[PDB]
Amino acid sequence: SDLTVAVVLPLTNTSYPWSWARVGPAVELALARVKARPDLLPGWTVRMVLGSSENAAGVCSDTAAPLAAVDLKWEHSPAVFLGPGCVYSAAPVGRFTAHWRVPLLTAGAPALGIGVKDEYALTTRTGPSHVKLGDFVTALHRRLGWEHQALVLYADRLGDDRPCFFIVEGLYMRVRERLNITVNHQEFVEGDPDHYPKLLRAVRRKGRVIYICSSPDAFRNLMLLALNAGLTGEDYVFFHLDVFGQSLKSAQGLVPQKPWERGDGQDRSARQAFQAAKIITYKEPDNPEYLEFLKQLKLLADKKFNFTVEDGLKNIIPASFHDGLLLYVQAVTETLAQGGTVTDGENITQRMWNRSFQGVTGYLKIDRNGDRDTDFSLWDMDPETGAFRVVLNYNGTSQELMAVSEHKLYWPLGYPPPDVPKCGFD
Amino acid sequence: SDLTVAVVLPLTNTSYPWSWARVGPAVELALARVKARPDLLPGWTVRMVLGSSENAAGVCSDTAAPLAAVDLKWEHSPAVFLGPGCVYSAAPVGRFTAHWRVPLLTAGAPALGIGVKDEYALTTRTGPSHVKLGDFVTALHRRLGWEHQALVLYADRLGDDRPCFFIVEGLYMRVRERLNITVNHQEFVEGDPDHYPKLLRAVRRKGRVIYICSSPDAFRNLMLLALNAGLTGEDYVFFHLDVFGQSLKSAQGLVPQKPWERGDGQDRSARQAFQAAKIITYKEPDNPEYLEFLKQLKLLADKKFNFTVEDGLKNIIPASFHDGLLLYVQAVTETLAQGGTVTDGENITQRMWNRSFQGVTGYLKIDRNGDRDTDFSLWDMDPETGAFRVVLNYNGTSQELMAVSEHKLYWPLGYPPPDVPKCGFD
Amino acid sequence: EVKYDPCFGHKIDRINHVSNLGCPSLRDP
Ligand SMILES: *[C@@H]1O[C@H](CO)[C@@H](O[C@@H]2O[C@H](CO)[C@@H](O[C@H]3O[C@H](CO)[C@@H](O)[C@H](O[C@H]4O[C@H](CO)[C@@H](O)[C@H](O)[C@@H]4O)[C@@H]3O)[C@H](O)[C@H]2NC(C)=O)[C@H](O)[C@H]1NC(C)=O
Ligand SMILES: *[C@@H]1O[C@H](CO)[C@@H](O[C@@H]2O[C@H](CO)[C@@H](O[C@H]3O[C@H](CO)[C@@H](O)[C@H](O[C@H]4O[C@H](CO)[C@@H](O)[C@H](O)[C@@H]4O)[C@@H]3O)[C@H](O)[C@H]2NC(C)=O)[C@H](O)[C@H]1NC(C)=O
Ligand SMILES: *[C@@H]1O[C@H](CO)[C@@H](O[C@@H]2O[C@H](CO)[C@@H](O[C@H]3O[C@H](CO)[C@@H](O)[C@H](O)[C@@H]3O)[C@H](O)[C@H]2NC(C)=O)[C@H](O)[C@H]1NC(C)=O
Ligand SMILES: *[C@@H]1O[C@H](CO)[C@@H](O[C@@H]2O[C@H](CO)[C@@H](O[C@H]3O[C@H](CO)[C@@H](O)[C@H](O)[C@@H]3O)[C@H](O)[C@H]2NC(C)=O)[C@H](O)[C@H]1NC(C)=O
Ligand SMILES: [Cl-]
Ligand SMILES: [Cl-]
Repeated sequence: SDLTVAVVLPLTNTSYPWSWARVGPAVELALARVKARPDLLPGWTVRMVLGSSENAAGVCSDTAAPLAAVDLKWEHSPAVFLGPGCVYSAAPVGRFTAHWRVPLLTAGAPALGIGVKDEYALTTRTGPSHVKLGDFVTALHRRLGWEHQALVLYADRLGDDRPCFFIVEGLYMRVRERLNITVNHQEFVEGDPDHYPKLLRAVRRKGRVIYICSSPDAFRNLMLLALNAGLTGEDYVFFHLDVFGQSLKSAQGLVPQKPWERGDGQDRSARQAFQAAKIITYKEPDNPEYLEFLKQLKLLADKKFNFTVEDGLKNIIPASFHDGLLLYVQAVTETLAQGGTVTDGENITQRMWNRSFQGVTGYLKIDRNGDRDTDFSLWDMDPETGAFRVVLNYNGTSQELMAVSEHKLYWPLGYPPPDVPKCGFD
Repeated sequence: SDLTVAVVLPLTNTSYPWSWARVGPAVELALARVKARPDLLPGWTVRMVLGSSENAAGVCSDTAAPLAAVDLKWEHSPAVFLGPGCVYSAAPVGRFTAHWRVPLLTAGAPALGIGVKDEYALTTRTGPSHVKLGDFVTALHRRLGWEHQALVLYADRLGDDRPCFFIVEGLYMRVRERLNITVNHQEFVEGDPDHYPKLLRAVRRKGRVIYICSSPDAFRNLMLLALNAGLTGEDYVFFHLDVFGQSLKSAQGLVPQKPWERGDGQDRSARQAFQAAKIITYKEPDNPEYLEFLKQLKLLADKKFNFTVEDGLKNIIPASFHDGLLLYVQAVTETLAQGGTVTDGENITQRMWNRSFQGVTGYLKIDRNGDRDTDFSLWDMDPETGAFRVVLNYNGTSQELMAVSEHKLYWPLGYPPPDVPKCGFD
Repeated sequence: EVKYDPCFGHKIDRINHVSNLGCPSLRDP
């Protein structure tokens, strides 16, 4: 008669895209819509029990999150888990929920290894995966003539969730699964000046198609140095792997978009360099229901959660939690509709998998592996104002690249440069 | 009045050096000696509650073990954990026991990261560590004139505990912590012929002082190929990182020792190549109490555990569990003796740390980091019979190499070859 | 994505990234 949903997310730290101050109101909105719908779990009272994935310091932890999961499993015996979003939190929790045979739902945990559903059984990912970024890069190379060599630089450390490592891992493995071209990869430490001679030297010895996962400021410093070193768009192309658009403002206002602008004196130099730079991001949901959701999410987060939800691509995470939760209730409803129960994790999970669905994020497809197909945008400046705009979109389900607002991928030469130079890299 | 000891080890699989069929009888012997001693925990009845680190397939698990730990912590509220020995089992459990402020004791879990006791608080390691292998390699290079270049090949995969990876990681980090010479490292898959041209090529391009962590058969094949390709002891030296002496028999009988012998036709050629090869192992405890312990462990394992404990270096693990346990009861006894209690993990732990002790393994030192100093032997053939024997010993607490039975490190040239060739490797 | 690699695909635990041995990098603790 009631269905208990265990949540393991950052319940106090509001810095994460999957923070509760931001996923909480989305989930409250979702539950409110289940009530209104007499076709979704009629009469049931969906209950939410919460546990925090964060440690004493407040960051998501490989230890707090699995402990909180066991605590919720024995205190409340839930039918489904929501979260965690951090990779290091989700991997032990996901391994517990697989052993318990309890379905797990998350719009985070994009790492390559959570992709191994034979281990992460009954884990359904309704947000982005990093292998999906490999899909985009693949379609990008095929649809542009780079069949040989690419270089990948990624900032990395220990102490955070190593997001650039897991992004790059996903790109690297999926790209070599599909193209099997030569992809070099080097890890640098952002705050260490020692690494920037090494990087620049690699940029010119290891590739012309170059992908950088890093903070906006580091990507900007590498562009300024590449310019300073005579590395121009007639021969190089630098993709900033900035999936949440940290280097850009909000797509709702803030017209136009100038990531090279910093007010530091180099804004002229930086815009010259950024002519060779393109920015890869997640795609902003374009459908009208997304904008209505944002308005309601902001209202609910300010009122019941004392949090101010700002615009930006990070909001696709709470939107995807919202949509994934509804997708689950539909599966449970259909499962009950054929004699099943709310604890038939396998039946419920297969109803969600290899299925298309309509949510506040618009079209969303769960693939056969149980991971949502992820759409991507490609930004580019026109030489006119130097402002960056979406010129290409990638539909993750059909694997198609389509031009945007009749824009063209700006090339300093007129066409893309080749991944190998005229002679060798030597 | 009674002290609950929680155990998380492989309770059913007997393949592991820390398997319960082997650590069980050692711990039972230890508890019997606590009884007999009116100076250790007088009148207390020490209780053992067991949980299995192993999964459905029977191998030690990053999931079964932390689940087993939580189960024991809430059902029995123990004062101390024993095990796990597997690295992937011991890392989640060690993070749990640090959070619970419960002391953890293990003669396994030698990985570099377990050494970070700010994370693995109250974890005391009474068996070998892989940073201690770095100490030995350092003392070996200093005491032999190799201050430049070394190459490390290690057989690695996914699916097991990746023991060669963690062995090599510890060697690599500690050696560059102390010598900061150039250490190249390449990983191969043992059953894949693709890698052997790659390995041989690296052997001749990347080092003359070469460490191989691998199965005995792989290490033998590499020597046969090195010989076949003109790589002799006048210019190369191959150390097999074989800590448990898998390539050798038992030090009690089986006189003498011929790792190159296989009865396969190549025994003549293999002995030629093995002249260039030396074998690094853990040191067999030499004290008489160790041999008495073996006799009793063997009896107890056959009678109460239906297991047959064969001779070999793997027995230092249950011997070290035995000694670590008594070391702990001493500390608990001293802690009670100054007003403390059996739940004062910090006080108990600091009593065990930076302390020397006498056990069935003989002299054993827990360093300031809470890890036992590890003694290493070095095997070498004399050209006479081609049999390998200990010729050098390493005392991890004094960090000393001392010649063994007046033997000398056999060199085909008369002295060790230089880590760099006459010209460059080119 | 069950392909083998020296750096990528090696479980998710901070124990496998204490040294980034098999991973080309420029750092260490
Ligand atoms: C990214 O690429 C995806 C790859 O195809 C796109 O998917 C497609 O989305 C469309 C809808 O937008 C979907 O269409 C049909 O779906 C129903 C199931 O087959 C079908 O019954 C529908 O038919 C009804 O409605 C139409 C009006 O829409 C009527 O005219 C019809 O007579 C009928 O009554 C509908 O036509 C495709 O099936 C779907 N393709 C796949 C392969 O899933 C995504 O939409 C695209 N996303 C974006 C944002 O561009
Ligand atoms: C590996 O190297 C270690 C580094 O030193 C060696 O450690 C040493 O071990 C000896 C004993 O084996 C130990 O000795 C003295 O230890 C007591 C503490 O200081 C001291 O009270 C003892 O003295 C008593 O007994 C002796 C007889 O042994 C009497 O003659 C004395 O008058 C006294 O009553 C004892 O002399 C060292 O302290 C210890 N060194 C360190 C730095 O800890 C290991 O033994 C060695 N292991 C192996 C297997 O080689
Ligand atoms: C909310 O989460 C934030 C990101 O998850 C977090 O930011 C980060 O804070 C940690 C400290 O917990 C910083 O880390 C350091 O980790 C060790 C811990 O002792 C230090 O020794 C290191 O020197 C290192 O500096 C991160 O650098 C920092 N990162 C970012 C991007 O901010 C917030 O602190 C959390 N806030 C709350 C209130 O919990
Ligand atoms: C006792 O422990 C032994 C060592 O932990 C274990 O050995 C090994 O068994 C595993 C299977 O559990 C083999 O592994 C494989 O793993 C996947 C599982 O899907 C396969 O798809 C792979 O192809 C791979 O072959 C190991 O290779 C094997 N290793 C060794 C050295 O024996 C025993 O099986 C355990 N025995 C019992 C009774 O539990
Ligand atoms: Cl999380
Ligand atoms: Cl174990």
